[PDB]
Amino acid sequence: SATPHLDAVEQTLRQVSPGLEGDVWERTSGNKLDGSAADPSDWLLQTPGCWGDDKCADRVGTKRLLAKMTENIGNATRTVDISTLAPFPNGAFQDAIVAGLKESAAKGNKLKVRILVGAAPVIPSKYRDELTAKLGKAAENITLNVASMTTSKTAFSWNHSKILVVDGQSALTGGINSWKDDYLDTTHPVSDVDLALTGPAAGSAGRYLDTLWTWTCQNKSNIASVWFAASGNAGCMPTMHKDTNPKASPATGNVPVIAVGGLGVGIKDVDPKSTFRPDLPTASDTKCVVGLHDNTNADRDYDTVNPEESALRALVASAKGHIEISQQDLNATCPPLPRYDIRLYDALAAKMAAGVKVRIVVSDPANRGYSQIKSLSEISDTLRNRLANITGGQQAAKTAMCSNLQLATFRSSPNGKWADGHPYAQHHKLVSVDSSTFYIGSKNLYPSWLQDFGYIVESPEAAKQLDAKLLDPQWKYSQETATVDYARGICNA
Ligand SMILES: *P(O)(O)(O)OC[C@@H](COC(=O)CCC)OC(=O)CCC
Repeated sequence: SATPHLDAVEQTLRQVSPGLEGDVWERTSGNKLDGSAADPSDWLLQTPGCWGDDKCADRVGTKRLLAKMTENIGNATRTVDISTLAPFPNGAFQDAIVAGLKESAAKGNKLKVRILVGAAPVIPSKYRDELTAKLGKAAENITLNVASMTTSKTAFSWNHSKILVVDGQSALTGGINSWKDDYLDTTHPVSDVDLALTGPAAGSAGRYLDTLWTWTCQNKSNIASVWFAASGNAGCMPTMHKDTNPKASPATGNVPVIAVGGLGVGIKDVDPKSTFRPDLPTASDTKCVVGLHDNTNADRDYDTVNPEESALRALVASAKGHIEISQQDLNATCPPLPRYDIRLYDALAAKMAAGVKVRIVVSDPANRGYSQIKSLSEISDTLRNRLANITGGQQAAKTAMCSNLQLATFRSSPNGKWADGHPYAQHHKLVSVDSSTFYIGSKNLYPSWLQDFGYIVESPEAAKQLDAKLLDPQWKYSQETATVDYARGICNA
């Protein structure tokens, strides 16, 4: 096959969540990574994009991100569909949205617009009002829905997806919250990444948002769950995408993609079509407390409505050669979450045991918002213990780990910290395998029970672009913090 990695992932998803195929996950063909003619890699919307400079003077990544948001929105003829994590977009993120809506309205277009945020159980009516004011005359052309939502207080579940879909044709998604203080007006900007694509896979994002809004609209009268606000006398629009855009978006290229999300907890309890029978592993050091119900490691029905967890574990399991992971964290704070995803660590262990190389770059523990560990040993100890189950013991585990692991914290320049003295915060949710297939989205690899979304793309060209523009510069600067680095014989773990 031309797509051995997506083929494997797809086969897993059809066993895990068959009743969600089309809505919460979907394989499509005919997509394009949406880069410029001058710089074809600039579909990769990294931020800040200031490699080598501890002052972050020339933020070529931020500039391109904000420009691309406005470009895509400004090309709208029918719909604009946005999700993110609260707070609502502010600063130049909000400026970019407003500029795009005005651009589209001046071209004579009448738009439907949804903006959904997940929140701890902010104020939609105020954001609607702020936006309507800033739109000016353009607001005459726009039907707006704005909502904040919480799906489960006790499982800590709410939207965490960060999506911008225009006309079902273009989509930007990734880890980037639209938070000016963390990303923009700061001399220690968070490092993160979105991608830009067009094609049928953008339609997949639209159908995922219809799923979230269908729940949101159904619960709009429940005060503990949803705060909703619309323009004019407009109603809640649960199926804006299905109602307004083609069931299949137009093809724009030849890139194959799996779109995959999750429903968290409190939307749907199980996929009743699923006959998934997982082999669930055991461990004594993930569930820190006996009271905790562990959805990540011990709830079959949870997996069936959260295909993304399985998709990420299958993407790791597909690797023949090498895996690069860039995350805020691999481990979560317990309670209320378990410390780690056993199956994911077991998948990484299986790969190292077979000589497949694994690089994990996480955020510096000095950030502990943007870190949940005290030391890289909380990751290496765990990988070692899981390797021990399949290599015959602790010594042979340590050897397999030291021979096949790169483990480090993130820097973007020679300096251990930004020049203002703040540690580098990293927030990517990135996995790449074999210079071939990669995930960019909102789903963290640490235990998390939220609504999330992302794309798995099988395109060696784009993955090599990803290498050049992001992973290579990352490892250039980050390798100096490594506790384990097989490429240099370092093994301080
Ligand atoms: P993400 O990867 O930073 O954008 O968020 C995951 C993170 C924070 O979620 C929140 O909602 C923080 C409150 C606004 O992890 C959690 O889910 C912890 C929840 C407090």
